[PDB]
Amino acid sequence: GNYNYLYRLFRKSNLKPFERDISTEIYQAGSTPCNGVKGFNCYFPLQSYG
Amino acid sequence: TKCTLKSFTVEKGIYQTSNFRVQPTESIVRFPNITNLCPFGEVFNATRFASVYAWNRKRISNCVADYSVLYNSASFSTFKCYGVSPTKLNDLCFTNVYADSFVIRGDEVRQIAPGQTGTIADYNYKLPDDFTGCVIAWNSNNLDSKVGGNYNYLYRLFRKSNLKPFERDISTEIYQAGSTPCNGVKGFNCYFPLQSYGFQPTYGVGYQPYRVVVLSFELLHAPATVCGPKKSTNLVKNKCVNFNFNGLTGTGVLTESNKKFLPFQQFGRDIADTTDAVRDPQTLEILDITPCSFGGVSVITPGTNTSNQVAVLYQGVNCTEVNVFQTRAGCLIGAEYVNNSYECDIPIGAGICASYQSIIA
Amino acid sequence: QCVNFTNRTQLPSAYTNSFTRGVYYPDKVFRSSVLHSTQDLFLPFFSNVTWFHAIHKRFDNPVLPFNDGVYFASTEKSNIIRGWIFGTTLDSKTQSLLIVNNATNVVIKVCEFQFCNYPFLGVYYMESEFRVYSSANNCTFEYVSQPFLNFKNLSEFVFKNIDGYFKIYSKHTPINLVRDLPQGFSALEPLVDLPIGINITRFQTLLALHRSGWTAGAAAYYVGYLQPRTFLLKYNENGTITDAVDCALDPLSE
Ligand SMILES: *[C@@H]1O[C@H](CO)[C@@H](O[C@@H]2O[C@H](CO)[C@@H](O)[C@H](O)[C@H]2NC(C)=O)[C@H](O)[C@H]1NC(C)=O
Ligand SMILES: *[C@@H]1O[C@H](CO)[C@@H](O)[C@H](O)[C@H]1NC(C)=O
Ligand SMILES: *[C@@H]1O[C@H](CO)[C@@H](O)[C@H](O)[C@H]1NC(C)=O
Ligand SMILES: *[C@@H]1O[C@H](CO)[C@@H](O)[C@H](O)[C@H]1NC(C)=O
Ligand SMILES: *[C@@H]1O[C@H](CO)[C@@H](O)[C@H](O)[C@H]1NC(C)=O
Ligand SMILES: *[C@@H]1O[C@H](CO)[C@@H](O)[C@H](O)[C@H]1NC(C)=O
Ligand SMILES: *[C@@H]1O[C@H](CO)[C@@H](O)[C@H](O)[C@H]1NC(C)=O
Ligand SMILES: *[C@@H]1O[C@H](CO)[C@@H](O)[C@H](O)[C@H]1NC(C)=O
Repeated sequence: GNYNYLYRLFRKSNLKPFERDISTEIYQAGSTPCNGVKGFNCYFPLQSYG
Repeated sequence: TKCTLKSFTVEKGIYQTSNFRVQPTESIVRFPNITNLCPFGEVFNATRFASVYAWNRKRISNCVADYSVLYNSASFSTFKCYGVSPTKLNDLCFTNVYADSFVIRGDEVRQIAPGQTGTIADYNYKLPDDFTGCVIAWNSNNLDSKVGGNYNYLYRLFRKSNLKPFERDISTEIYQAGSTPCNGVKGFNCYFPLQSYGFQPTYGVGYQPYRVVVLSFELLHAPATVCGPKKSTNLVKNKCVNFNFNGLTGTGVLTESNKKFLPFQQFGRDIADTTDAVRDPQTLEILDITPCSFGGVSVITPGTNTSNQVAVLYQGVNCTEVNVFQTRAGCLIGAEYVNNSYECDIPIGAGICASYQSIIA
Repeated sequence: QCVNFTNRTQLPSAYTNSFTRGVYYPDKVFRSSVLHSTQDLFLPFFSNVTWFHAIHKRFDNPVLPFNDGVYFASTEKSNIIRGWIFGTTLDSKTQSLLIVNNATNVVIKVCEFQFCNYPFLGVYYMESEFRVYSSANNCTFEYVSQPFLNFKNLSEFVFKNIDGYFKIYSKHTPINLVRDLPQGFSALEPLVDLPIGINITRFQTLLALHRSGWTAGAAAYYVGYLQPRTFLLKYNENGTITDAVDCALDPLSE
């Protein structure tokens, strides 16, 4: 299983053309903020290919 | 004026150079009253659940599907979806919602997935390969755990063949693992398929019950009776703002209207089929739509060989929305209205002319 | 509890002229002192409308096709007509619609039911005869509303089905003629949309049977047929349709 490449599954806002996002920060997918720590309704923005 | 004329010298005259447009201030989005919520209290928060092979199918139809309360509840252990965005659930519309509930153990939650092959999926509830919907589960240790035994919640362990997608089996036939001839009578190699769970107070994480209620959506050609919540913001009047009256978007000025709308009319149109009155959905009031104060902008100038002074005319615009004179042709800025009368030098309109003596009107 | 009727007398249906009746509001748009021309499925002026009677001993309970939209009028008193039926086959094969008005409310159930050959109601001289369907299997949609009800009140009705939107239109029209339509003009204001989106081809009317043998009241109801065409509707100062013109009636109207 190769897991060396990852894709930005979740992002807060859209991307402009020819603009790259490398901000490996947390996604607040719930009403309660993650507070900068991974937890419920909070995962890594990049998911490795299966 | 130089830029519009594409020249660095301007002859004496009046030239239209741009268009004045009163820009909108805010955006107003209003909708009918938010009532008739989906009765999810008796579906997700009921008292008694059902076995996984006998999941209770409840139809959630013709109600505004509010998903914020379901999504933001801290009592639900995990919110997982496969084919839909969890945060886009408010903007979606469906023909109907399939609300199904059952009970499974802690390690059986992974089995609730499209195409997963487990001890429950092949014989109790099997999903298609393009399933839609989010699965809500929670730990029920506070209520389901009983010392005497929670044997009420059963599960179909074995069956002759694998289940087709979305199949419910209520039969109680005897399983036949071997070649021994059984006719519904148990024996050495013939036993009852349905078994009890193992929810006990001593058991910890990984051996705890998880009540699972699953929502499924069908998007057939039937009209979207099920939809999401709408937000109705505050109402502004006598101001040029954007408005959204049940999808009738646009820009205009809303005032109190004396028009007597009939009890079913939501919009009012004039001779040229332009909306000029709307019935407000939240509180039934008639609001006249007056177009925002637009008009051409004309620059009154003498020749650049004479002076660089200019006067600006806002055609058809009252002076309160823009050396300030109110001509019937519009608001005039930069020209002083004298009481004398001369030959017309630069025509403004409606009997008013402009001349350079300072620019006078 | 399906029951046959073996006391039917045979007589052909009557006929009349639709006059200047059957105008309904095309949409929910207010219009004042403007002559709006609209292309919509309307009941043609001076058309041929089929007339059915009930008298005591005649009993007219047909199953007519819906076509593309059916006009329905009933010069009636004492509430002989109390509902309608809609559906293609009206049995356990295809889904039907049920409309029943009684002392509680109007019932609008979109259910696949097995109807009788002759469904009916009962008024024994109060309703205590609930024999419409002998069985009930499934239901998918259901709605609840408020009741809509020398003859005094003529209750016009217009029904349509565009993309499954089962629009229902009506208006309360005072009358004095015992048998025929009045001479005048009255637009039909909408009631409610029914976005059900199922197959509808035929319809049927439910009658309230009287008992003194089964008694029949003095009833007179109409079944008009809507056709696609253009109308010139004149709107008054207050926003109601006070005059209409059928563009395809005769050259002067055109
Ligand atoms: C009332 O009469 C109708 C027709 O006169 C009956 O409908 C037929 O009933 C026979 C007897 O079972 C069936 O073989 C036919 O197939 C029926 N016709 C159709 C078109 O299906 C009806 O059954 C009678 N009602 C009762 C309660 O007997
Ligand atoms: C269960 O969920 C419903 C969904 O809205 C909610 O109204 C109800 O308050 C919940 N039950 C409890 C005990 O909070
Ligand atoms: C709808 O909401 C408005 C806002 O206060 C309220 O005044 C009104 O009574 C509500 N109901 C109806 C039927 O308009
Ligand atoms: C209506 O049509 C029927 C036959 O379909 C005919 O007998 C009747 O005379 C017609 N009536 C009018 C007013 O045209
Ligand atoms: C009216 O019809 C409904 C249909 O279910 C029934 O429940 C109700 O009892 C009826 N009303 C009377 C007065 O019988
Ligand atoms: C309709 O009812 C029959 C039995 O009454 C049942 O077998 C069938 O599954 C039902 N269909 C639906 C769509 O509910
Ligand atoms: C509706 O019913 C008619 C007659 O029963 C049939 O010809 C038609 O194919 C049906 N349409 C659908 C979409 O079922
Ligand atoms: C229009 O309304 C006025 C009252 O504002 C009334 O006097 C008049 O009769 C109405 N006209 C029609 C045609 O309804």
